[PDB]
Amino acid sequence: FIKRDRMRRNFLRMR
Amino acid sequence: MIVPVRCFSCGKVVGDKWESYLNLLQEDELDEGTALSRLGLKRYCCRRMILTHVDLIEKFLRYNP
Amino acid sequence: RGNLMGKRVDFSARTVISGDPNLELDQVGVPKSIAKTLTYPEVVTPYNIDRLTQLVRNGPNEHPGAKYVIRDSGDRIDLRYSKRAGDIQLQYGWKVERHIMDNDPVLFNRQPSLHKMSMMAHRVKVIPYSTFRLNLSVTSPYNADFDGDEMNLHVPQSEETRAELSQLCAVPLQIVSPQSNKPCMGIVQDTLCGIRKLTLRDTFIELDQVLNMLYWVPDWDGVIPTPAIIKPKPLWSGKQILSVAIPNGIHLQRFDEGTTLLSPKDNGMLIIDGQIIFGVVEKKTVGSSNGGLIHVVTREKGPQVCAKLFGNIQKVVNFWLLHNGFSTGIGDTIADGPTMREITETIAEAKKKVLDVTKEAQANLLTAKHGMTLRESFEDNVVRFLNEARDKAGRLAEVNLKDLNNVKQMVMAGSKGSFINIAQMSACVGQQSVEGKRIAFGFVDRTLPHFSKDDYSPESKGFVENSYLRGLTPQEFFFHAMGGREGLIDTAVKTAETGYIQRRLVKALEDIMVHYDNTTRNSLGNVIQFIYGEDGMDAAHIEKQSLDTIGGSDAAFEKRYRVDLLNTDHTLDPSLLESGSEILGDLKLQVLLDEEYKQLVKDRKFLREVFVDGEANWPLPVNIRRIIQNAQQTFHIDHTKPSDLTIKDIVLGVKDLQENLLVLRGKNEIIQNAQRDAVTLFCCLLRSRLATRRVLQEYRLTKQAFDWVLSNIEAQFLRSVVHPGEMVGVLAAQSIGEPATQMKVTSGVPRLKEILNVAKNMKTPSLTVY
Amino acid sequence: TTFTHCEIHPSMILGVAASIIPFPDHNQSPRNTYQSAMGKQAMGVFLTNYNVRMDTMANILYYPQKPLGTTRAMEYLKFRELPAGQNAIVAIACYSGY
Amino acid sequence: FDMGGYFIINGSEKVLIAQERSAGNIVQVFKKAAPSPISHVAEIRSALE
Amino acid sequence: SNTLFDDIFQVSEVDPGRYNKVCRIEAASTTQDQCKLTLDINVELFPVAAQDSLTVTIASSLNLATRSWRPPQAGDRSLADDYDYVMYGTAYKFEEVSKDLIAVYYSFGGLLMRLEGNYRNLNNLKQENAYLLIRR
Amino acid sequence: EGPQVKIREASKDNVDFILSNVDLAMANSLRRVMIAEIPTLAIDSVEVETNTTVLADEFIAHRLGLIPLQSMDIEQLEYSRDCFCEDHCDKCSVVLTLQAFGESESTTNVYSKDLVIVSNLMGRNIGHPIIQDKEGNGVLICKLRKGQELKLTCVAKKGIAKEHAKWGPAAAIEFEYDPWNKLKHTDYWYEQDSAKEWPQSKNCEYEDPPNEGDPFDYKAQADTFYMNVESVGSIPVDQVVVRGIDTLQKKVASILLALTQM
Amino acid sequence: TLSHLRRTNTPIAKPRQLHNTHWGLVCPAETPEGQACGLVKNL
Amino acid sequence: YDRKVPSPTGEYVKEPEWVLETDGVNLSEVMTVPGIDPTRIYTNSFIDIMEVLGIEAGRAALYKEVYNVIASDGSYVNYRHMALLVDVMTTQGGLTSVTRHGFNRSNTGALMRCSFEETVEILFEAGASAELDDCRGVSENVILGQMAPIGTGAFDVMIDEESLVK
Amino acid sequence: KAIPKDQRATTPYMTKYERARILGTRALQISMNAPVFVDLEGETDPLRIAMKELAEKKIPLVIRRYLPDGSFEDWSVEELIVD
Amino acid sequence: MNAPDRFELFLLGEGESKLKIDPDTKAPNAVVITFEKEDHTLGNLIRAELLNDRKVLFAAYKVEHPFFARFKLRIQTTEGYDPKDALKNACNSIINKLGALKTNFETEWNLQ
Amino acid sequence: ASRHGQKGTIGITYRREDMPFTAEGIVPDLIINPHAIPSRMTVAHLIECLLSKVAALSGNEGDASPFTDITVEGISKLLREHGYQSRGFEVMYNGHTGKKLMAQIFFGPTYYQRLRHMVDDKIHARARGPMQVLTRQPVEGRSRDGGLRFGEMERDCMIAHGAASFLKERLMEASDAFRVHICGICGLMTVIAKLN
Ligand SMILES: [Mg+2]
Ligand SMILES: [Zn+2]
Ligand SMILES: [Zn+2]
Ligand SMILES: [Zn+2]
Repeated sequence: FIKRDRMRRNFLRMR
Repeated sequence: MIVPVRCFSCGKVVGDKWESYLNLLQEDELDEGTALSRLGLKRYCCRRMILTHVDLIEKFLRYNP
Repeated sequence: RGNLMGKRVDFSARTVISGDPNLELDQVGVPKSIAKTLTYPEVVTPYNIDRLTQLVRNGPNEHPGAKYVIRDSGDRIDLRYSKRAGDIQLQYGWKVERHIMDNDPVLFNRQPSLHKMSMMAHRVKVIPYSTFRLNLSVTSPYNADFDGDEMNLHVPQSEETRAELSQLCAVPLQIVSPQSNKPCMGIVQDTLCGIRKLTLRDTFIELDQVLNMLYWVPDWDGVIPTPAIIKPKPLWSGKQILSVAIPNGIHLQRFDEGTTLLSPKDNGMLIIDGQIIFGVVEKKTVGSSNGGLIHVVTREKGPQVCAKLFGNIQKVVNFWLLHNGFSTGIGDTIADGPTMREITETIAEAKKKVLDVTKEAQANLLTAKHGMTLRESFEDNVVRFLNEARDKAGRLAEVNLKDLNNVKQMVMAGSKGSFINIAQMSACVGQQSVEGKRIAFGFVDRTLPHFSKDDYSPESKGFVENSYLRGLTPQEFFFHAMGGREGLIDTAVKTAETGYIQRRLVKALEDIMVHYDNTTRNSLGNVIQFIYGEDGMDAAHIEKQSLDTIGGSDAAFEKRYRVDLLNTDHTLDPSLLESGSEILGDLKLQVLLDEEYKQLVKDRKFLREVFVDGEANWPLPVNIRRIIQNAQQTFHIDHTKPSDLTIKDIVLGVKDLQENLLVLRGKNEIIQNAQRDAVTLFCCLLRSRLATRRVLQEYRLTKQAFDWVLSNIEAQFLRSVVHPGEMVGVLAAQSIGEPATQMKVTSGVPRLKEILNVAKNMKTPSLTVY
Repeated sequence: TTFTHCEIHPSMILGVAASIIPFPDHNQSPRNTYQSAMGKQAMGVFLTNYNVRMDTMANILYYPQKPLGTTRAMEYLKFRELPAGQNAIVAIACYSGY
Repeated sequence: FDMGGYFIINGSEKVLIAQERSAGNIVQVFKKAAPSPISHVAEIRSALE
Repeated sequence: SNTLFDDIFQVSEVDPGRYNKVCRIEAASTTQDQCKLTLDINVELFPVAAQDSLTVTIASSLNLATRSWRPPQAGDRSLADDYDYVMYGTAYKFEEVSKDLIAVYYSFGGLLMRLEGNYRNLNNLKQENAYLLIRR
Repeated sequence: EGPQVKIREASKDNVDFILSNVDLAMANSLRRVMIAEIPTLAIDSVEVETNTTVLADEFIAHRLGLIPLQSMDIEQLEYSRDCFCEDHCDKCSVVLTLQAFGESESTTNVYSKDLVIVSNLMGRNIGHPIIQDKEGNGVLICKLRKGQELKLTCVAKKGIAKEHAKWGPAAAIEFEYDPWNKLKHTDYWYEQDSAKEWPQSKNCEYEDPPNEGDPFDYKAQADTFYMNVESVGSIPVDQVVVRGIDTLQKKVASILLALTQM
Repeated sequence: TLSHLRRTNTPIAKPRQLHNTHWGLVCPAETPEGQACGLVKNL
Repeated sequence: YDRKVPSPTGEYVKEPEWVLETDGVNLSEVMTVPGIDPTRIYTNSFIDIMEVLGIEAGRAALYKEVYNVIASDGSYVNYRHMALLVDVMTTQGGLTSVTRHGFNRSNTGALMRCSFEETVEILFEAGASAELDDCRGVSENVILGQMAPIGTGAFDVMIDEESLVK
Repeated sequence: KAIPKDQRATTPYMTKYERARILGTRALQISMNAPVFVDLEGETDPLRIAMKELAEKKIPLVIRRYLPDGSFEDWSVEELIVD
Repeated sequence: MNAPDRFELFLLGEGESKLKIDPDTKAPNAVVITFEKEDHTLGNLIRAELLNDRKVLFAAYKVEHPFFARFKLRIQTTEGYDPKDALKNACNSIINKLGALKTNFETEWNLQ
Repeated sequence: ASRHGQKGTIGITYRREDMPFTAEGIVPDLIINPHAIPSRMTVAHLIECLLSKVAALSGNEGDASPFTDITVEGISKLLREHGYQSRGFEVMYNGHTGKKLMAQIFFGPTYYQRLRHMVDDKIHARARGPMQVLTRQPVEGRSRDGGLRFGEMERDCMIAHGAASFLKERLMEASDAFRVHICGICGLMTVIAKLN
């Protein structure tokens, strides 16, 4: 229900 | 364009919290809904102020004087 | 056009307006900063010289001051740049240009200003910061709101234009718009919402809050009404406290369907002597309604009382409502689970009914009813089902809302919103449409590139199914935006074409005027009509009343009016009146009754010629029912008690009265026949109301009551005659252009443009054969 | 069953001004046209360097705030770096008649 | 943040509004409902670029 | 200053139509077989069920009206000290329904009350403002 | 005695008390007074010797006004319209000053702790910028890049919130009575069940539940208000409640006084 | 500012209305009111 | 169509009937075609009614058409306002449009006519025709800045003499 | 011209425009220190004095009512009826 | 030019009293007092006190326009008891309730 | 104006202790009457309030993008978790008397923008300022102390009222009267008056 601008954590700590 | 002193609705002093908040967000990797509750901003009137402030003054300071 | 017919002017101001629930109906709040500027040149007389001397000492700056002194010799002096002179000696006949001050009348105006209520005269009240503040009721005539509208102020510069304002264009005098002979100002917004809540049957008020409520009514005598409840805990009812603000001697009763003197659902109204007896006060009673409380109070008590009635209602209801609070939010727009299911079903059936018609049409099994090809027949059916579905779904939502539901409470108070609104928010948004047709095939054979070709399903041609609560899917959004744009363009067009019409109308009927013989002539003097409006009556004094002879079965007509003494088929029981005993079988009188009853039969015959569809309620001058009551209550009509009236007094009384209702009062033959006619229909009314059977059996008026009823009807009637000098041409044009702004054959504005521009070839030359 | 394309995001049919309405699909259509024309006369920060321009008539809000309810598209319009309003705390009430 | 896209004429900032027109070199066909002797027309606003 | 009417009724039924604090009461007189009653009651202040008997009274006054009511002072011998409910109403219709059946209507600040019976008993309440007392 | 007080918390800057055996109009009137009418010190006039920061003067001057100054001993000051000084003196005001210069290459922050009093306090305990934080920097006032300078002189005065929200010693004041809805002072909106949709208050536990199935006590009034007061920090909380009472007493007393002038 | 640089104009069939073909190429919501309604478009 | 008609008991009762609507108009021809009721036949083209039934019917039809336009959308205007307009349009015999051609071509004083539509060409004709414009219209008086004989201006105030005995 | 007093045919009442114009001029005159035919019981507003005289029928004016042809009747405010 | 000076806004405007008193001719033995530079803070407090008194027949106040800080109060006592004196006791009892509160609170504060 | 086509002007400003307050001691920054809602049918304004109240509590950012799957029931439930009534209502207390309001108030944050139209740029008055040259009527424009227009339609409205004198004064005294002499024979303004 929100906008999650911390996805640049996973996409930084997945790749 | 910088860190309001007291919360509009509430009067609570909030302008001594921006750096403590940014740092909380940045070095301890809290989320805001937890950073804020740690600074004691409980009423959502006060949470609005910090959570939503836009620190434009940094961009002004770039213009060399 | 731009320099003679209209021009810019001095002594005016313009600023943003705001509301104020604490100014009287006729005040306007003027910013002190503006009042310091506008100015009014007063003449020094013995009665004000010292007071004016004071102002000149205050000088230009402090507020109640002045800016120039004008010496009788036509010479003027700036008060600043005269402190050097310092003290100044006034003399009689000098003029001081003071600031404007409280209670000065000014003319207030809101543009476009397309009818005479868009310029009324208010009284100044000087207030702080820079908006004009006006009462809320006055807002609907000006057609203003407070989203930045500005209004203009004009200050009258003379002692005589002042009196023109106060006595002709003042606000209280325009309470009854002459355009549709009903009020133009009513209780409308919050106050209308609060006043419904205050008057519900189970709103009770306690002592402390009662006292504050009373003390707000600025004319309250100082008597605490006995609580409708004592022991335990004295409690006042909402109706009680509201009834304090109504002036005494008002009587009103409406009967909505289901109403009974026991008013189960609590509808209708029954005010008796300025006390509410039952009935929830809502739009029908206190809004800008036709026979409602505002209408009555104005007629019966006069504009100035009726203007206090406004501010007294508001001051009370606004105060209660502030301490009761009222709000709205999404939860108001939400129908429960069971309901949403039926709406979903009800919608789904429509798709079936539409599908079927599609198959029947595609099997070529249809029947294009003569007068439309198979296509059109197919469309109408679809749009029919799709529109019945939305409405069917609306009723499903409205029903399930409980009296809590705040938007239901604003529909019920008539205050804001309506059924369509709640249907679209909660149930479904229904069929978008562009030019009366569903969404066309802009792409080749499909409405959007998201559909395959030849797709006539409701959702393909533009049937928005969700509700504003659920949200619109991207296609619906776009179809809705397509329908919505068409609304904007019309509005743009409908106001440009309205504006041109209304200005042609005014220039055509610009100079017609009611002359001092009741003709209606233009500037040259040509007769336009021989009495104004064919009866000489003023529009503002007309009311819908019912002719009681036109209708009904003749048996009922017999029963109601027939009276025969000598025989007992329709006899009159004596105990109605004192002399009824010795009346029985008289003959001198038994003559009259027939002659009377003869007349009525002629009327019933006559009216059915005038109103060929038996229509019975027609606008007429003096309201007679209301004159009956006031008599009944003023004289405390003891029913169960015989009457002093004697048949002769009644029948002669009516028959005499007619000779006095003078619209025209020349003395030759021609005039005496115009007068014959001007009062024909009115006399028919007056005869039906005042037939003896009614007077004795129903109203039971005393001798004393009757002549009071008679002498009023004469007094009121004479006051309804139009006043020579009245510019009824402009009044007539502005009354047509005004509705012309509130908007298979062509209708509405384009039809109107056809009529006035009397056009050789209209769009739809139809023809109706019987 | 024969799709030959898919939309990237259906919300991209909106222009710039309307990309700032939140939940524009829950509104009546003209209401979106209004706001889309008012928002152009809101008052925010128009450029980060207003202190060195010499325009006629500039207006700057003292304390802009980004909206609490945002739109994905507002990311590309920088609307959260130069926002043009404040998150008032609103009550919907008939409080005093004013 | 300034995104360019304008001109500076006399110290003033100017936009060129996109102007819209019909396409050239396209055959269009029109009924003429008017009692005119011509009941259809096929236009082509030809143009070389 | 005295009772204008009196009787004991038994509540046939009770309806809270759409309201939360008031109910419309259905009563019949125990003694007379034709003295009906209908009444709205602030049941939040005086709960009533079906088949609870009740005494009614009219009492043109309460001593033992055009006057500013004043809060009850101190051990005052007002009437109604022997009732639980008290309303002060205004007659507004005397409606001779049939032969000596007659119905009269009161409005207690908006709570309505229809009362009817033989012209005998009712003959004495007439268009005034009247009190109204109930107990048990 | 009359009204009773009972405390449930006392933080550095909150007090949570139960106010009992009083009536609503006194509780509420009390609450209105702490919000509005307790005197306090706050910068009120700013003269800017130089300012080359990226903020406008009235912008900065407005932030200085909201900086909460120590005003525990504020009665020993006077309303600047009661001194006879040529507009201000140590008997009616406090003077501070602020010099800042951007020196490091990094940004340099100006804080409220950089205000320095330059007038004789005459021993009164007023005027210091309240520092509630743990790093001891107060309210951030401005930021400076190297080469930018700010010099200004502030004058703090005595005033009340009713005149500008800066002279206000209290932040949000909670207030609540009758948490079960026994008095029926509010009617709950609901869709299916009110009791489910409206969460219980915290206080709902200091009073026993309404004891379902009993008459509506129509002659119970409202007492036992659960108030909680949060102080901005210019004066310690206890003083907010106590000086709130005094100010209310001085107001009522004033009416009493002016009566005797008949 | 942005919305200015993305704005089109139409010198004066049924041109003010929203055509299906505008889907996704001009904004449905945004157009001025009055004499320019629909004649001024935004991408 | 339903059609309220009286009953043999004498009260009105709805009562249906067939009614041929029609596209296009030819009033006189159709008026004779037997089987119809040639009295109660109508048309929304009131120009033709004026030609076939003469002006007075043309006026009543005109009122009918205006009243439909107004009332169609639910509004309600008092009768006299509509009748007054419809009378202006038909006091010369024959319909006069509310346009430059219709009323501005009467002889109502150039300073009034010139102020509506085609100001100069009107003023020229007047000057050629040596029109004498007598200044009784409100519009003429406005230009001269005089008190128009309107409302409060529609009479004079004379100073009584005998009553000045006291 | 000059319809004779016994043949006056127009209304015996005061039109609201007559009432407004009368009170205007009367007030205007008073505001020019014209004599006053009534006891100004404390009143000082010329319009309110005028409303007082008119209620006592002490205004010495007279209404010349023009007919459409050009002739006219004359009524003296003292004899016209006010509502 | 619109609004006034501000220390007077609490310091009663000099020249004119903090209270004006008029008799209410409408009813017997009443009064209507006009406090200046006041508002609901004192109004509601004082009024609500009076209603405790058993000899007051009517207490109420209003604030006729939020723009201006002034409120009116109307008292009507039973005969033989001067309104001006019911106001004294109200004002008097209020000070004692407050005095107690202040002391009853400091006490509790000193147990923390 | 909010972001949904509700403009408004400030009606009046109360101080914080006059506003209604909730139990947590929160007062609105802004009150907007309920009658704005039902007929604008602007539901997005209500959802956005609901969404932002949650966002502020939870410290997130609310996704209000148009065609998503975020629903009111979703937002409703979250709110209830943070301990508030699930549709945004709140018990509030009257500011004047501290009494509970009998209705409950929908209440939470909402993005509002401040439009360009300040009142001080619009208030305007004039008594006897300067006049145009060609025509010698008052000049136009607030900026140059202009005069407001008494238009054609205002003239008509005054006629309908019958106020003939005001119509005259407003057209000659208040704008540009001018005495001129005319020959009694050729009615032409050609008299050479040496009125000295
Ligand atoms: Mg508007
Ligand atoms: Zn806060
Ligand atoms: Zn000093
Ligand atoms: Zn000559």
